[PDB]
Amino acid sequence: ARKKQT
Amino acid sequence: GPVPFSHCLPTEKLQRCEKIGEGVFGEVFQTIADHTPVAIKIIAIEGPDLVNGSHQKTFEEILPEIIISKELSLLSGEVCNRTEGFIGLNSVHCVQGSYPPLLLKAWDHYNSTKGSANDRPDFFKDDQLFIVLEFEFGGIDLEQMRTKLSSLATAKSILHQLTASLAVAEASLRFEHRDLHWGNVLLKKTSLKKLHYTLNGKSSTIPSCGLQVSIIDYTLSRLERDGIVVFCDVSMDEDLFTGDGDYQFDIYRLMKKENNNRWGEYHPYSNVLWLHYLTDKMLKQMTFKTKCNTPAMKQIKRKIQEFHRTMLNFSSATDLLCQHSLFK
Ligand SMILES: *C(=O)C[C@@H](NC(=O)CCCCCNC(=O)[C@H]1O[C@@H](n2cnc3c(N)ncnc32)[C@H](O)[C@@H]1O)C(=O)O
Ligand code: NA
Repeated sequence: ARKKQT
Repeated sequence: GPVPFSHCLPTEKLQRCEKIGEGVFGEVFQTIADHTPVAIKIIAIEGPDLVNGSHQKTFEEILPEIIISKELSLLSGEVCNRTEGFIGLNSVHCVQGSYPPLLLKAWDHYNSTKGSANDRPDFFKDDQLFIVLEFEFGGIDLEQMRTKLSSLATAKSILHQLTASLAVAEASLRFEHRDLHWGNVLLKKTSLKKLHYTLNGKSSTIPSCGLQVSIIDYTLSRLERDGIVVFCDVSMDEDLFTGDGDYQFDIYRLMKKENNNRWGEYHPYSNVLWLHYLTDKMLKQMTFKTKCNTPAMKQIKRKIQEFHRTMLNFSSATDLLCQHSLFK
């Protein structure tokens, strides 16, 4: 997963 | 001065773009030039508006990634500490303009087929600045290859390639990747049977099992040259350390424990933590086309299991590579 997300 | 999009993406190259990835801070496309695929990462900078719900980064905030990308790419041409295990960097440009309609077409296609978490990038004005990074096309990410690998013998080669590349970068640059989740590991077919690296002047080989691994994405990475440290200071970050649902999110917290929240320091143990997370993925999430049905394959499995349970007692990728039984 990306480290940070909307 | 900035250039137009057409300088990086002449018409034929723009027409062949297909979207391959996304994040909060931008978009990744694949295209072709001189018969060769490449990956194009496009990041809006310097504007006051929200993009995908977040403020745009400044040029100064993208510079660390540009620098680190170049240093790691250059390791393919070095002598004492040489690896091709990091993605090649072809070019970096600062571009000004609205988003090309042909990239909007590609973006739409991806949204229709895979679904996007991002805003459709059609709202940028003709004064918008972007950084465009052109990379070697490194293959398909390990997460998307969850169900596509032959056997655990391949997983072994992947782990050995990753460990060697990180060790070379530790030795050369005091490098920490800091975000080596399975979306940031790429796999491509190779016809080479053996891959080559050199660590502090000693050259070795790794059996490929038909795949070449490339590490990508240096947004959180750290390295140094001649005491000048390039890094991302996340000491005050309010979200990075509060994730859950995947061991990935524990790794950010475990890095913070190891470094006492001082991100400028060199703690190569973070590379070990990521390699442990990757080994864990190989054993728990990856599913192989051929399972371990022979004694010899059950042995490989047992060796990777032994790596998983022991590797956290090593101090760096270099220590793993040089001392761990898995690589003898
Ligand atoms: C931390 O907050 C940084 C943040 N970055 C961004 O928001 C910028 C965009 C990130 C794009 C993430 N997705 C990918 O990188 C996927 O695109 C493919 N990819 C990327 N680079 C290549 C190359 N060189 N070759 C082939 N494919 C490539 C992969 O599928 C990758 O997983 C963040 O989200 O981390
Ligand atoms: Na590579």
